[PDB]
Amino acid sequence: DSCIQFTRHASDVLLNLNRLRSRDILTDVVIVVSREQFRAHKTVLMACSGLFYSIFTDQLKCNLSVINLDPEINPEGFCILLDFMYTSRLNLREGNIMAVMATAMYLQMEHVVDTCRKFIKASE
Amino acid sequence: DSCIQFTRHASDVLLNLNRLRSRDILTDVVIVVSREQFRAHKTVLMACSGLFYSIFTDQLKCNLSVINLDPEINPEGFCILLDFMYTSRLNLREGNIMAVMATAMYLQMEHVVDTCRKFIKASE
Amino acid sequence: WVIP
Amino acid sequence: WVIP
Ligand SMILES: O=C1Cc2cc(Nc3nc(Cl)ncc3F)ccc2N1
Ligand SMILES: O=C1Cc2cc(Nc3nc(Cl)ncc3F)ccc2N1
Ligand SMILES: [Cl-]
Ligand SMILES: [Cl-]
Repeated sequence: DSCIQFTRHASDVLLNLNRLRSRDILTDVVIVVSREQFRAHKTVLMACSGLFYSIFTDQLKCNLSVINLDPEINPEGFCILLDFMYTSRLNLREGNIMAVMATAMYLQMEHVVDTCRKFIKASE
Repeated sequence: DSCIQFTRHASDVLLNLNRLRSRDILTDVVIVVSREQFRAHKTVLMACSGLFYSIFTDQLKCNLSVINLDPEINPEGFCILLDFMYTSRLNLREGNIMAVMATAMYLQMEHVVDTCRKFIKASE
Repeated sequence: WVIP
Repeated sequence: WVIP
């Protein structure tokens, strides 16, 4: 086509979606990771994670307001990945990289799994 | 912080949100622009438009599944702006620029209003 | 704004 | 991935 494109649009959209999350505006699901609860927007979760895409495209699960993750999932790892979904920034540290990588494999977030593998290989 | 950032994340999120819209997945509102209907995600509309942000933060309107726009709004202008929200690309043409600019002023999409004003000034 |  |  003959379209023009606003370079910062996608980043500005994501920043506003994170502001809605901060302010608990139109959040429509609670993700439970053992004793912790995280509120989010189903559409953002599906856009970022192959696991959430499969969950919320299922005719029965699409209607649930609470999703319980596998008890082996670390809440801090999940929190770091949820922040990444809404900001593009990943708080990867020596003390959390194994939990983050395990959580990203479970959530099916291939680009995160890729950077974790590279950072682990560099330390070996 | 000491975060790393994935450059393409925001664009990839927006591309997936547009794929959900295409496939009518988790759309939660119908916008009516005279005889036409457009399905969308409230969160994307709020993230892009000052008018939708005000509508869906209102305690009564946040619960509506149908929103009727002012009868003066052109459906093609709205369609072009809805595509811009989900893609960052604006199909601006000599034959649609006045309707697009009028619609962006109504929806409170300041960056679009800005490029329309510049393209109009260049033709004068 | 750019030409994509 | 980059240093933001
Ligand atoms: O590593 C990843 C990240 C990821 C996200 C999605 N999300 C969607 N995919 C499509 Cl094709 N349309 C809409 C979507 F919301 C699916 C698989 C995967 N795998
Ligand atoms: O030209 C524009 C585009 C636009 C979008 C929004 N959207 C939101 N603003 C904030 Cl601060 N937090 C969350 C949002 F969804 C508000 C005003 C305006 N004006
Ligand atoms: Cl990813
Ligand atoms: Cl805009």
